[PDB]
Amino acid sequence: LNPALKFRDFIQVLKNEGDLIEIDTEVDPNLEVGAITRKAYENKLAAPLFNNLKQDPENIDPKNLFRILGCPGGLRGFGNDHARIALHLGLDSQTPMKEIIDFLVANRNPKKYIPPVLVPNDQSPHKKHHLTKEQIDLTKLPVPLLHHGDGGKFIQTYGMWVLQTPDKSWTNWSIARGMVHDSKSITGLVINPQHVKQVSDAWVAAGKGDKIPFALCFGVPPAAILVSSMPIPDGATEAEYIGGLCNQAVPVVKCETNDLEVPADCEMVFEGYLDRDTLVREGPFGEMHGYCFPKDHHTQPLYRVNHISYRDQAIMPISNPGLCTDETHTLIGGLVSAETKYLISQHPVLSKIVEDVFTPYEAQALWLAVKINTHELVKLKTNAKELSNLVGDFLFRSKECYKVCSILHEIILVGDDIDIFDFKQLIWAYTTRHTPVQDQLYFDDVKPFALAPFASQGPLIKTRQGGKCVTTCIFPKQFTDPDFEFVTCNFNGYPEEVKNKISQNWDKYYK
Amino acid sequence: LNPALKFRDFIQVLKNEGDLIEIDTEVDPNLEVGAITRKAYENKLAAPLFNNLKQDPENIDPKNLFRILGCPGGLRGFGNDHARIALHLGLDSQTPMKEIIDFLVANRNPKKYIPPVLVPNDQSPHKKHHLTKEQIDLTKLPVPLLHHGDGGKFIQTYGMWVLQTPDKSWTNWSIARGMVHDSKSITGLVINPQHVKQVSDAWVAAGKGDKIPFALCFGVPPAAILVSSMPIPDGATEAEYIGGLCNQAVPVVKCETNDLEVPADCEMVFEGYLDRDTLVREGPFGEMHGYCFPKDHHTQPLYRVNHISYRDQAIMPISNPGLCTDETHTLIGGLVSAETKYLISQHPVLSKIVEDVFTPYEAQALWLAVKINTHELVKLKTNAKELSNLVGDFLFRSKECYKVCSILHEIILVGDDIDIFDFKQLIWAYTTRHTPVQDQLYFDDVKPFALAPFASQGPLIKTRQGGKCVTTCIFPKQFTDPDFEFVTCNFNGYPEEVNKISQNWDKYYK
Ligand SMILES: Cc1cc2c3c(c1C)C(C)(C)CC=[N+]3c1c([nH]c(=O)[nH]c1=O)N2C[C@H](O)[C@H](O)[C@H](O)COP(=O)(O)O
Ligand SMILES: Cc1cc2c3c(c1C)C(C)(C)CC=[N+]3c1c([nH]c(=O)[nH]c1=O)N2C[C@H](O)[C@H](O)[C@H](O)COP(=O)(O)O
Ligand SMILES: [K+]
Ligand SMILES: [K+]
Ligand SMILES: [Mn+2]
Ligand SMILES: [Mn+2]
Repeated sequence: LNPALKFRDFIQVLKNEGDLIEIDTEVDPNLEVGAITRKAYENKLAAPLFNNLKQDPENIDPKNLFRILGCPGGLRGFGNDHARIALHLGLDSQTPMKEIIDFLVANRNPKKYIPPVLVPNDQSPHKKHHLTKEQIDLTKLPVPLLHHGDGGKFIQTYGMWVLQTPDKSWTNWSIARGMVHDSKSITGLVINPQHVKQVSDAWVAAGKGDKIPFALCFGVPPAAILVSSMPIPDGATEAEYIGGLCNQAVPVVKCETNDLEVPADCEMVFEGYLDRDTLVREGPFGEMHGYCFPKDHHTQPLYRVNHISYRDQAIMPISNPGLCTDETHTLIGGLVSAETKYLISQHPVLSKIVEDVFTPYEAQALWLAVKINTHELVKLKTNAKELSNLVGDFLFRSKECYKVCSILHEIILVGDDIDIFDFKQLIWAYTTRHTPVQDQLYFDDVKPFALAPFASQGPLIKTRQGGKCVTTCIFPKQFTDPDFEFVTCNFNGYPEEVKNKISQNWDKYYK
Repeated sequence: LNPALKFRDFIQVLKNEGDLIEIDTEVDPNLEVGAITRKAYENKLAAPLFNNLKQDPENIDPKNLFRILGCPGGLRGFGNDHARIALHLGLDSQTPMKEIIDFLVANRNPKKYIPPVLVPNDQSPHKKHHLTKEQIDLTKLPVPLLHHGDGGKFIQTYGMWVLQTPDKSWTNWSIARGMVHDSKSITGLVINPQHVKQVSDAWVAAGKGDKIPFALCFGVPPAAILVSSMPIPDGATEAEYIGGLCNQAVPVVKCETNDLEVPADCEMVFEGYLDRDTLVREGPFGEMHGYCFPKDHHTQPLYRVNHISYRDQAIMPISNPGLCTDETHTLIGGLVSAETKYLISQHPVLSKIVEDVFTPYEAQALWLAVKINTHELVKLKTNAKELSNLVGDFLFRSKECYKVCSILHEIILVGDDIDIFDFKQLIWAYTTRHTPVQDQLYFDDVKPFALAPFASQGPLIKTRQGGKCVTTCIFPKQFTDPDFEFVTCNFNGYPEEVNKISQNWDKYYK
């Protein structure tokens, strides 16, 4: 019935659509879960539900803890390849991505928001079973080693961190990676300018950065995990946008051991204290640009888990990032795209000319294509450098987009003949419409994205400055002549009369 | 059957392989031939042999002049997508392009060459029929208007110009586009630094520039039209190289109205005089980067046609350039890669490290990917900006490559984990391994390629300086640490042992 609000309805729709395979054969958390999911992503196969994982004998409740759903946001192979993404928002599964983005943009006006509603503990399935700190041992759960060279088992790849500011004015829901540190403990990334850091920075500012309450929620409402992955504004409570998107309040319940509220329908909730006063090793991970660099090591804060609540037969969703295409593309890039569309929308100049933006997956969410209406472009009476200075100041440096676009390294301005969602069209335009280096405006005083390989393995990690450009793929005269024409030399570029005769009668030609 | 030496054998082997579609229904040379060929390239369909072109009723011999063969160098839909390129050289049709290129490169040694052999006219099928000047009217032949906004009907898109230097030391076979100017005339591109220009320049040097003898041959031996598209060196005679590649001399015959030699197995030979001091309108054309710019306009020199020889039921092969992939990618791009690879083969530094080079068609032949052996790279005790200057200087400024590599505007240095022939792999490495701008080395004094749309519709068309860069997609430590380690996060990047999944896949999904 409602896959936006209920993880298990999400699973049931995929099963109904023929886009889910239950695997009853024993699969090993050590490396095979990741191989399978990867082969699923890459060939656009059905999402695998792993019912029979190889279990450690000391696991405290193996019949319940846990199965793995993989590829929850991976592309589908038969119809609309973005079905799984549409489904997270409870939309028609054939809703294509450009429209999925319009739906999110459409619902970004705060007047559409609906705050979550508290309900009693017996309306939540995950409140059926409990583990205290003493009983908890994360070492024994079937947490996968997703990639060779991963510095730990990454238990948190598709659940949601719930952190609240000390004054209670902002409750943030987001995704960030997490690996098992020891029996009772998870460490993961907590970096500028991510909200998990902003919010915890507040607890630090008040001298309580050792005992920051957190919940970590697995199998949350699919619309909730989608937004958990979207960079909505600083200070914004994700729950309220999720509500609008669902035209319905997210039902939530209070934790057992802190006063955070978590969704009624989760598979498993982990409760504890984020400890920003103790650093620990958090291991390299195979991430969104397609590498694991096994010798890359750094220290990160520690989440001390004191409690766990979980339902019968818990299912954990999982993301196993690498080459395109996967959740670190469809969700990290798609949702950057959606928020940047919204924000641009509200820009008095950029809203007149920008038709659409999208992060082509082929570029691992390092590029943002920006589709410009040339007719309205002429009216502005501008040029390549000045439009590029405006765009990049806005996307790289504004208080609006400083964080939102932080992962992006190249912005690609193109005219409105190119469906930016079709990479054959984007790559044609990129190689044929910009002079190497000359039509790339370099911004040196911007914060680079530390995960970009070219930065992590280069000098940009030491310097922490620059690395970005805005590339204009719009011919000089497209800025001045509104009747500028070229014929695009493919079949679809022929005159309508010709295409129609040839297409209608193709069987007469190619018999 | 010899598809290297005989066009009709080439056609027969595609037929035999299921990669040919005889079209007997009437197709119009006005836009339709072009629209059908565009759909066939783009969907990698069988090559279309149009048996029934809509004829002007005044054509002097419509049963013979002419049929059209489309997509001769297009990609095939079923096995080795490059099978047509292989058969041009007479190779097994499943020969992959890397291996096609190795073959061309292996045979670049002048030792291996074999000059052509003169045979009597009664050995040439195209000597069966003849047209004198008074009889010729190019405007009644079913020449196609290939793209909307083309300035004229482009008759020459897969034929071979033959021009010989006054001193008869150098004879060049090449492709350059040519449209019909009038009932007796073709105008075509003759621009720097192409050999059509270098060789005709010589006549203008000698003051005899208005009467340069030429032949223009169609349906020439597929190995010859293939080399006709390869930038072999200045002053090198293509016939010799082609013979080497065919392990047989190309049978040639003498033109009727001049002393030029033309392949004996052609469909139609045109003969006449290239007039370098009569410049006429040579209207825009749908070109290799995907665009026809309808109000781009220049003038070009004139080929006056005085004689046509042809054979029963002449076939004209054609190329209808545009979006990837078509002959302006597999041939223009592939052979620039091939000649580049060989020339790099003779460089005392670059041959230690370069495994392959390729123009990915997705980049419309503006990009050259250069695959570098990492272990041998370390031994060079070098870094990004030094290697970039070296590589960029050689391809853009050396007497060896100034012309060869003229079409390329971005050279991309990648390590040897990247199969540079699989664009999925190349674009991964491009986007993720170079910092924009910091890792691009601009060259501002080199000659830009004037066809490139960012040039043609930009200042580079005027300034004729710059427009190019070398882009490093090799991590700094790849140059110093030989054991530099990273895991590729696709399926093929997991340990060989984790076979288990592949061999047992049906147990998971079944
Ligand atoms: C969907 C998704 C997004 C990842 C991501 C992953 C997924 C599956 C993983 C789990 C596979 C592994 C790593 N990723 C992290 C991440 N953000 C971050 O700070 N650290 C991360 O380690 N994100 C990006 C992050 O979720 C977005 O930037 C959100 O905007 C964060 O929320 P916020 O805007 O509330 O800070
Ligand atoms: C296969 C091929 C190659 C084209 C070509 C085409 C095809 C089908 C067309 C017919 C689609 C249209 C235009 N092209 C021209 C061209 N070179 C050139 O100088 N002017 C051209 O108009 N070439 C490239 C040219 O043939 C190569 O650069 C050769 O190296 C030139 O021979 P040369 O080295 O002896 O000068
Ligand atoms: K978020
Ligand atoms: K040539
Ligand atoms: Mn947030
Ligand atoms: Mn030549």
